[PDB]
Amino acid sequence: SMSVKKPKRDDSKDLALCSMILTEMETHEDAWPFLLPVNLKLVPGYKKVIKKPMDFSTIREKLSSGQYPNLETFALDVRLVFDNCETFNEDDSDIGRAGHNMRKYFEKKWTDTFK
Repeated sequence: SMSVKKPKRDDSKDLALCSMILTEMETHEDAWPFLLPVNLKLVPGYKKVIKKPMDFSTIREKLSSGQYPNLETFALDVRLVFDNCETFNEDDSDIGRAGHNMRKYFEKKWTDTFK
């Protein structure tokens, strides 16, 4: 509360560390469905169904330009990519499997880097 603060957790390396995680996600072999924004002209249903599209290139640009206020907003956008994928794709599809694999990969790197 006012004039009562928990001890200051060191967040000065968070930007660098989120960038490293994001590089690892970008270079994973199963990243290909997620590298670029879904083409809303070419994919029927996407625009109406997926209210907040998100992709790794968009996260990279937001990261690079100070548009994440803290590491939790960064994780929310990463998780959005996989939540969108599960909304639109069957589990038993190449893309659906890719999304599960990537979410797992991310969540481990997240735990190991920060928790």
